[PDB]
Amino acid sequence: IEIVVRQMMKYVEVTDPGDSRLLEGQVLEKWDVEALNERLIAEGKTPVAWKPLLMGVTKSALSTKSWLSAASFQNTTHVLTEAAIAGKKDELIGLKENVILGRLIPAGTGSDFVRFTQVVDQKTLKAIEEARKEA
Amino acid sequence: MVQVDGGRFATSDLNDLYRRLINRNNRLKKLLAQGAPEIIIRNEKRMLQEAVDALLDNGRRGAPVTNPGSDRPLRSLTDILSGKQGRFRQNLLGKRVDYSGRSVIVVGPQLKLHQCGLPKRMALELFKPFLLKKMEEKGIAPNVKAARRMLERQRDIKDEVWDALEEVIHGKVVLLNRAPTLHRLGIQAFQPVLVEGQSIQLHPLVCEAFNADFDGDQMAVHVPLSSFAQAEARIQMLSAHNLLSPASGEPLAKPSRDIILGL
Amino acid sequence: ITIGIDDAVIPEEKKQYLEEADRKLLQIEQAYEMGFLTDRERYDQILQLWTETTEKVTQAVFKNFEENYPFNPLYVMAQSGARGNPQQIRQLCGLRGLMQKPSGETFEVPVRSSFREGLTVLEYFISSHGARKGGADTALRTADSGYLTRKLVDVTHE
Amino acid sequence: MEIKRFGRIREVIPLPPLTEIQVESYRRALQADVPPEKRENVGIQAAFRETFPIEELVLDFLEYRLGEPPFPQDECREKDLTYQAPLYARLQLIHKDTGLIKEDEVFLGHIPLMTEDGSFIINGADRVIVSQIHRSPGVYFTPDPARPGRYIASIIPLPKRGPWIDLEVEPNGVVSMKVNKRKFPLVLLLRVLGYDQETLARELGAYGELVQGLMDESVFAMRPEEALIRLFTLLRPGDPPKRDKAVAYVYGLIADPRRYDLGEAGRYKAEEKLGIRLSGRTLARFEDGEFKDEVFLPTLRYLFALTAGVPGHEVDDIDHLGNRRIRTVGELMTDQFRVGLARLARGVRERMLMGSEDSLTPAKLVNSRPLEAAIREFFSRSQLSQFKDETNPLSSLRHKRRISALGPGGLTRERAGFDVRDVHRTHYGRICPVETPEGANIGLITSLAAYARVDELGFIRTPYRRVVGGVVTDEVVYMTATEEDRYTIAQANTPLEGNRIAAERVVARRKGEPVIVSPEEVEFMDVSPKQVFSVNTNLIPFLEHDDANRALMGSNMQTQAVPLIRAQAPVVMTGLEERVVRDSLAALYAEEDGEVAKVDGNRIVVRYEDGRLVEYPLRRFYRSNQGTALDQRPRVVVGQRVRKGDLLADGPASENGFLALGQNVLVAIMPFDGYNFEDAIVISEELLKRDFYTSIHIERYEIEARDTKLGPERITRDIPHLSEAALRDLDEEGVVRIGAEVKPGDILVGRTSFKGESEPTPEERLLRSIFGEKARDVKDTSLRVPPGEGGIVVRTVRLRRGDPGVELKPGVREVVRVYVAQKRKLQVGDKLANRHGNKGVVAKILPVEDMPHLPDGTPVDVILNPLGVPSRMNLGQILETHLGLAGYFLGQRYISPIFDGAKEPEIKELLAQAFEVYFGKRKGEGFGVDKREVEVLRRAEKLGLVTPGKTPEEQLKELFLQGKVVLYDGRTGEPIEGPIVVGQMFIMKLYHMVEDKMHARSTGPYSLITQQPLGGKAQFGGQRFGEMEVWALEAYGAAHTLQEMLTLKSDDIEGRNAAYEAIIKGEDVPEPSVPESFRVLVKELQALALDVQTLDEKDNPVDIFEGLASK
Amino acid sequence: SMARPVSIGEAVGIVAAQSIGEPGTQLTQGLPRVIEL
Amino acid sequence: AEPGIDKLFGMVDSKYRLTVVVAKRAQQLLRHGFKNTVLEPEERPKMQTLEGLFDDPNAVTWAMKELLTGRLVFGENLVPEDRLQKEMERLYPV
Amino acid sequence: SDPVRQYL
Amino acid sequence: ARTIRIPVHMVETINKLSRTARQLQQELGREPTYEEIAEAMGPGWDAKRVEETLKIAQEPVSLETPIGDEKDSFYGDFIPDEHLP
Amino acid sequence: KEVRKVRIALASPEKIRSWSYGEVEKPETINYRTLKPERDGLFDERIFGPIKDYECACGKYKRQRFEGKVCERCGVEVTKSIVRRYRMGHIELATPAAHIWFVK
DNA sequence: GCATCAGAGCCCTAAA
DNA sequence: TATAATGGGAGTCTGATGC
RNA sequence: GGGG
Ligand SMILES: [Mg+2]
Ligand SMILES: [Zn+2]
Repeated sequence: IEIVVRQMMKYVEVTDPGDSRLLEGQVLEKWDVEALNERLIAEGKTPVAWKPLLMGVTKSALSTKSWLSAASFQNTTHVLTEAAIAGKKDELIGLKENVILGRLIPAGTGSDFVRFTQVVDQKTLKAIEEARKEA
Repeated sequence: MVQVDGGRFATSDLNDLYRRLINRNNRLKKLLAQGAPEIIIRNEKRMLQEAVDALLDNGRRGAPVTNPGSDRPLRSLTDILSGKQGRFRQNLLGKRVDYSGRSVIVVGPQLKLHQCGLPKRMALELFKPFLLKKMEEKGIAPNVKAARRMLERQRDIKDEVWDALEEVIHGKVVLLNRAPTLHRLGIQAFQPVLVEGQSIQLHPLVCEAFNADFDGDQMAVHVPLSSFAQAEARIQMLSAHNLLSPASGEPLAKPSRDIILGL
Repeated sequence: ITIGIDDAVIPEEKKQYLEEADRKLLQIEQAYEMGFLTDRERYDQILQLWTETTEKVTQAVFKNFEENYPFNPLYVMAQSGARGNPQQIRQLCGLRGLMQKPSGETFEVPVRSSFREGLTVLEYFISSHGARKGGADTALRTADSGYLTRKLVDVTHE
Repeated sequence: MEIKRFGRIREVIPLPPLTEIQVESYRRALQADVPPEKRENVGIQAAFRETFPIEELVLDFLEYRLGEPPFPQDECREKDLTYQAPLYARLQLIHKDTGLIKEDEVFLGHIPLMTEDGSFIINGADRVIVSQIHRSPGVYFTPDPARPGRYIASIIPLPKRGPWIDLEVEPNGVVSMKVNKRKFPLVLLLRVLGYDQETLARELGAYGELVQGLMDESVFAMRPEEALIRLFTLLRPGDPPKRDKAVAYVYGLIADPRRYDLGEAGRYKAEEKLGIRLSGRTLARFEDGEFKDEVFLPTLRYLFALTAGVPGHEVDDIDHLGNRRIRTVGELMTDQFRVGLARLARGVRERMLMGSEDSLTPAKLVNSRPLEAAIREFFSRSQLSQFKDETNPLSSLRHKRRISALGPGGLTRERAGFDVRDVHRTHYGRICPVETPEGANIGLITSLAAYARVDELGFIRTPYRRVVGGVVTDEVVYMTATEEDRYTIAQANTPLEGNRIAAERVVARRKGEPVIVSPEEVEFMDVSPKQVFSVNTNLIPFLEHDDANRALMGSNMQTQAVPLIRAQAPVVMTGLEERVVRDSLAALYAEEDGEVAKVDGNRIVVRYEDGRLVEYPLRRFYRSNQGTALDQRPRVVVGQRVRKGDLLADGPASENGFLALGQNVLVAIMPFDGYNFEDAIVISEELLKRDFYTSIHIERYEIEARDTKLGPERITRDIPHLSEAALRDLDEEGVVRIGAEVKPGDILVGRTSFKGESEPTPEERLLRSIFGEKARDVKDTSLRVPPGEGGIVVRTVRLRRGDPGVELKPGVREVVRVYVAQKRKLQVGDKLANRHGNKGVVAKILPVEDMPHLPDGTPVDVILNPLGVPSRMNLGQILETHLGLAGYFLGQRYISPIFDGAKEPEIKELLAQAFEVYFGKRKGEGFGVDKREVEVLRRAEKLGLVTPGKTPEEQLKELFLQGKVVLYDGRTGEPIEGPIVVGQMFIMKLYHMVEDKMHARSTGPYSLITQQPLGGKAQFGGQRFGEMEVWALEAYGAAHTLQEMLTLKSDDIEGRNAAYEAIIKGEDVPEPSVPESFRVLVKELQALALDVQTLDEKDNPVDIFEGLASK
Repeated sequence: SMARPVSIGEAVGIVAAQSIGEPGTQLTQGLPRVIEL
Repeated sequence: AEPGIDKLFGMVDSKYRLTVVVAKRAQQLLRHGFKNTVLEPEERPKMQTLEGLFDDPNAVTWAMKELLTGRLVFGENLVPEDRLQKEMERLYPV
Repeated sequence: SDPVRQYL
Repeated sequence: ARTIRIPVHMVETINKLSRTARQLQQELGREPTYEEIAEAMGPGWDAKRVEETLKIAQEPVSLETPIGDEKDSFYGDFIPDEHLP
Repeated sequence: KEVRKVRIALASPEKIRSWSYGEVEKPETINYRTLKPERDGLFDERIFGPIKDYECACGKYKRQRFEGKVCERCGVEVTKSIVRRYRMGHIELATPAAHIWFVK
């Protein structure tokens, strides 16, 4: 239940843009505004003032950065018209995006953490090492 | 536009939506060159808009365009993309698959937790490519093409082919699924034990996770093909390696019914 | 382990509890036609009386089993968790109990029979209203639940 | 054997004809057997009278006639024809401008005929028209949910015969009328009717704030003509309010007895509710040039008095079965007929305004295509016209009595809520509370109760016996629900001495509410318990002991019982199993008294008293819709003396005239080594040995040979590159010989088709050159046996073009049909069920020596797990077993009616008599009590089952009276440590059989656009791995298994081709490529003018079409 | 399910939705309250 | 249950890393015809035919068993990927 | 809003 | 009007053939055979030609035509692809 | 190269024309007698590609030695028939029409 | 406030 | 290719969000 | 329309 509730709280609404491009009332992910605000506090400019925002799972799901995720959920035309106007780029972070493309999902054996792991037997590891340990 | 079995033609609704558009565009070009009054050109122009509208999203604005003598709205580009039947939720987030089958499930008390009863006739189809290679390696047939010809007629199937199939499935697992797949244990991996007979045999302990009875439930079988898929099934998805609920952490595969009763 | 009809054991206490419920019920009726209690109050008191009589007969069913028949099949299956629960066993050996009207409000008259004794066509029909309402509720719920799950999956998948 | 019947209830009337809801409805609609002048205005007749005369010339309707069917029923089924009669109508053309009269009888096409049993034959297949429940037309008053003190009056007409009307009283105080979702003040419509302020004040006024609130001065400032024009502008924004145009619109919507039809039932309900009398079925009239009100003012009058609180005004319950009526076959068909007739009328008027206004007869003026199409459309494509359920005779009997709330003029699933699905108190005696579908359709599809009949108005009526004083007469009154609510109705089992009520307190109902009442207060009494339940439910013995949810499953599953070659009637019946067979019409009976002249497998000839020799042919091994065999067997012998109505032949699933849905088997209720687990069932191989649960099934195969642009398909024995071994069982012409065993892959009908420009490739040309053999002109298109099918060829039908009597659809030279039969022995995976809702699949077949057996050596047939009983609460099956035990030794079958049945003492008496036969035999044969019988008795006396301190015979008898016996394990020889319930149970083999369901696919057909595998076993489909299945693989983190599912095992074309090639070569499967359905998505988004770009990390486009789509 | 630290790569969100959704069937506020939340 | 499945989960920080190592190793074995195996003739997984005992064809079984011995080395960024492929095809032909 | 009616 | 366009004169012959059958069926009380129409059409017409003409006049059917009344399953879903190997 | 991203954007009329292999000038589909596609119609092989693999319409060039050639007589490219799934056409409107998604 | 829109569980069978 | 002909016919309930 |  906490994982889900966390996604419900994923977004925030701008109260004051400070020295940024954001607009008052613009809604955005809490992550993106924190990243921006640390670039402002490191540039010495007034940070964006924001307020916590709570949305139900449907609204939250439709607001995700991934338009392949949102358009396959629901409100397909709406999701797709706003994405195309914006020139949106899907970074293929989540699962649905990769499923749609028939890609290898970024979980389980597909996670970048375990994906590149190599196996070699000692009888082959030592063989390769000797030829290269010289000029 | 395809010829079906009977020599009849079957065609997509988009062709009719385009045809309406093309007619109206062509007529509009003609009305312009001939200098029609503004009332006529306007009528044609608004009709052109409606024709474009039906092509892209039919029914969105105004009366849905229908084929004559049917009330069925033609299926426009928007209808194709969206909805339960749309491109996304039908062909993209889910698909029909090869190397799969289904049959009625039956209890198999004698099975070990990692096993299932798999009908031999089902196994011959699901593993058919594997079986052909093996039928060449020993020799039941001169080559792969001849081996397939032998399985086509059921009376041409000799008994050595069944031994060949036993060799093929050695150490491999199959996936069992029972719908609805409510949580991840709606799919589990099992080592198949070939059985005579038309029924899939399910281990008693897994019935709870699948919500299976023997009142006529059926299950689907899938064959993970690659070494990677087979490894995933045997390690991550094997019934015996998932004994505890991912939800509560409590035992999922546990005594019930007769087992509890006897003890 | 088997189940025969004699394995659903009507406790002797049932006849008594029914006698207790009827003398109690008559006293509440006197307070209506004599104007001591309202129509709302009379119905509310009847439901309370019969709920408690139901509970009483349940404890009697399980006490009679534990003391005098601890290996009885129904008792064994229910107690071990092999099958059955108290309310189902209560319907076999006890009374069926209060049933619901087509609306949602409960009938004042309960079903006094048990499945072992057998119901009366009128009892059977009265009971049918609730069965159907349960079936329709479940059917309309699996869709609401199903939809819910898809929303949760769509919001957490990444 | 003996048939012992229980029960004290004397049923004053028999069950009505069970298919009468069908037969009587359609006969009434067609009136074919009525001489035209004597036809009442109903059905077809009423439709003609409604459509004619056709005004401009005047075309008038005289009379219709129905011809005889061109082909008999058997012939229609054979040839894929509709069983139907030619319809003709005599019409006279009159010229209003002249005097001319031309008369002719025009052919309107065919109308489908109902067979004797209430079904139809539409294109060769048997169909049923399901009755439809809906809201009765009339005038209703419901409380307004918004304002807890105001009400809405709703005027509802017959479906598609008018708008719904709402009379809400708005917050401003004026009474508003809602029509076609538009609202205005009702006063305006009142003024159009010719009403003046005086009439409304004088008529109503009594209600202080309500009557004055309807009065609006601006509306009165205009004569009835101005108000009519004023209203029309409020309804059609843009149509000029021409006085004749406005009249036309309002007349057609309100006063026209053609565009607005209250029912005949609507007329009665309206007259009865408002206390007025209607001159017709319309809300108003056009009389003496203006409109004269009929309904509107009485409906307004009732609403105000109710809003106040005047005695005699109540709200209407819209789910009450007095306000809900049935639309039967006749009414449904007649509605479509009226529609088709009106379309033809459009054609008449359009043809009477063109091509010379004189040189036209009625025959050229009429095009029957609109009428034929409406009727053909109803029977083929309507939602109420269904493929017959004829798995067994009861299937179709039940099908005809089903009631649907969906279809054209009713609810949807996406649109139906709890109130309609509920069991209403008025369903009592009318609609079965049990028989409904599980799932989304619960409560929408129901079944007519056994004693119910639909009256002429369409309300379901149920019988009751009159009670005068305390004496119960035999006069039975069929009541609607509305009329039933007036009286105090005693229960059917209330004690009687003679004709007198013998109890001081009786159990009765007043308006469905159960009430205890003295015999002085008893107005009527139920005819029988059977009247509360459907026909299927009435077939369940000991129903009073079964929880309703399981009894539901019991009912529905009898519908699914497969006819068995050894089929038997249950040893415990309810007494309805005779009537079901007789009304089903599967069984054959003697017309008059007589003597049996001849008895054959194919026929029975009877010589009656009349002297006439009547020959009854028997339907032998005919294939039903579901492929179960309908086959009739002769039950009499040559020379047998028969009376009127005696049995001649048994139908399917009938034994000596009693319904036989299954077999009677010896069952033991006990766990058995987990083969019993979770409803699985263990059976003895003895069942297959003696051919119990064996059923015949026939599958139909068909193939067409057609003309192609490449040349003719030919059905031939000459098929390229096939050995004579493969062709062995084919005749001279290429058809498999009758009486051959065909197995999957075998050729049924040989056929060749001409090769496309695919005219063999140069690779193939060179190969063919090597073997001296030229590539043939034709390719092998032969029909073969599908995987998992096959049997014995029992019949072949060949229909060519150019043979007498036959012409096929255009282009088709010849059609061959092959009927293949199979004897299906019971096997593992087949599904069994009893009448109480116990159902399970056969998981194990043990050899007879492993089966539990009685001490005297008798092995049991079935082992059912007791764990299925307690949560399910169906104990009737238990009592069924006990009484079944008694009958096994006593050699008897019983009739225990529902709710008036065999009770425990009575069953115990029978059980005692049985023990003497089960045991006394042994003591006389010179054998004493067994050692193991003592051991079990020891354990049983510890269980409180037997009385301690009695002889073994006395204790075994105590156990036998509880229906328990000593049981020996055939494996060990040791006893089961406790006494076990054993007896005879009635169990059916249902239509769900593994042979039909087992399916597997490696590769196969793919879809055109998506390139994904097709679905379903018949297409050799792949399984759907759907959204939720993908989720499971995601939660497991099985990335490569999931990717395989999304690519190589589906629409990745390069991948699926490459993976197959690797497996047959022994290599591992390659890494997948892009799924073709993603490419479809991309191209479909481009068709929507959206640019979808796959990009790399450098944000440069990646071309997934590999150069193919770029110029 | 393993009664031990979760492995990196486990698709936890999906498991969360399945764990919450699966009981939905057997819920008699009730399921409406859950959807409201 | 897979033999010594508990011990295999012991060897890895993440269960999915076990599966990757097993899967890749099984592919190595199939491509090179098992002649790079670290098992000894008595450790070879066997398969009982009608003829009799033969080598277990299932490479994933082999790989898990090989892994249990300890003779396999697993990790990230050990050897350039292509160079490994050439040295193995040199040591164990195809 | 109705294309026939508009043209009329 | 036709997805498969037909020459205007051919549409006229087809329409003529329709009218004729409607006459023939109205006097005969049943559907005419190909031979009865060929007679009614005059010289040049045999039953073979009536049949070939009706084959030509057949309009295609929608791939999206629903099988059943539920929204699931389309006629196009039952059509295998014979082109791609 | 490997796919890391999917961009979606509005399409200019130039680009829609940049996609198109031809203008569909006729509502025709296929010829009623020959059943082959009608020239300039919705199925035309000159626009969307050949019906048969590496074979032009009239059949002057029937095999892969020519791949990329456009037959002078019939005008059809010799390539894989799969391209009839890929190549877009276009219709040149006489007067502009609004895209209903961006309106409604 | 009130209208307009887009949502409303999964797999399978057979009939068209 | 020429009497004249000039305006159409037809039919559930949820919650969220922009006038 | 049936099955889970
Ligand atoms: Mg089940
Ligand atoms: Zn060419």
